[PDB]
Amino acid sequence: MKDKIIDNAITLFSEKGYDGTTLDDISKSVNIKKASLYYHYDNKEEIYRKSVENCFNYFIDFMYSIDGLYQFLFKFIFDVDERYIKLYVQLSSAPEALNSEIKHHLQEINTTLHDELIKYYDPTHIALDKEDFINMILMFLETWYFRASFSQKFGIIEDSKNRFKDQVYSLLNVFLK
Amino acid sequence: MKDKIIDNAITLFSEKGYDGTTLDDISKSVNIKKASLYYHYDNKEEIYRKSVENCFNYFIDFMMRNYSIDGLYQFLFKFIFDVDERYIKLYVQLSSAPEALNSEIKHHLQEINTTLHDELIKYYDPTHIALDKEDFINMILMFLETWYFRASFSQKFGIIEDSKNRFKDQVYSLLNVFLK
Repeated sequence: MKDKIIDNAITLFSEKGYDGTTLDDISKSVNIKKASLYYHYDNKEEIYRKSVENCFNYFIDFMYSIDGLYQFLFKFIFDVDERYIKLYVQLSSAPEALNSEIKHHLQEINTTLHDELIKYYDPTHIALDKEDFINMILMFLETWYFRASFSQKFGIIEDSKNRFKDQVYSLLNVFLK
Repeated sequence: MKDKIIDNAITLFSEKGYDGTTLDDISKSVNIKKASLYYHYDNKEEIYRKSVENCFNYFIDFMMRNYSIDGLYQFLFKFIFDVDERYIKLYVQLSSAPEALNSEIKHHLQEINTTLHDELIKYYDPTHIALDKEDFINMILMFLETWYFRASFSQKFGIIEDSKNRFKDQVYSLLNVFLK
């Protein structure tokens, strides 16, 4: 039941935001009463803390030729669930008591990603210097986190997965030989 | 009074979200009784709608009031440094807005993307930029979208990696690569 609660809370928090999600919403999703969720399992802030922990573990788990770099980006676009991306973007509204623990998780994610990108950086195949390459890729990822947070909700074609992939691949074709 | 109420509601909705903000919070922010909000609005949903419309107007005004290559560096610098954080935060939270606003928000999002695209592309000059026009505009639009993400995180967590100056320096370094 605990796993089912966290799985459904991630869906709900991503759709409505922390402030817009109630214990009644979460409890109804797993067929229990709102007071039973609170007393048998956890208050809302702790369910959110556990959902965010599951989110960071999902992104850590998820994570060196040029073809390999294209595939890393393809998987990020097509294999990463938008509810986890949306939950991640929404961290900027997290309850204040969780600020420090979330900041630590963000710093770890950022370091891990940087270290992976350094493994792909090869100036014999990339016409950017190291920092510009790393920064460009990080901007592609952050752009997708932004677009995916809007994509499903509004279905605007400009925010779609294949349009993003094709814009990114066009730019990579220019800088990666 | 309406300008005051909306300015204050944007601050509250950006910080607490739609459901997290109450009419009492809004009325208290401008020093009036809750009942007095009804001289101008019918409910919280309408105040949020007006707040979102104000938000879109703010971004269009900003983009249109802020075409040489150095003018492009300046545009980007001003977007990063001068766009009000509360508006970026309200904007990113539009994907979790009340269902009744879905079509209105969708259409405004489409209009802002078209406006930015059409405005920023005026800075394209093939004698100076090595990228073609399409790749140039797509990359510039991604710098703007990346800032919505970074600004929200920098404000909340203070991660140096997300700061105004750091981002501006990374953007300038990429613009330099794009120039011949």
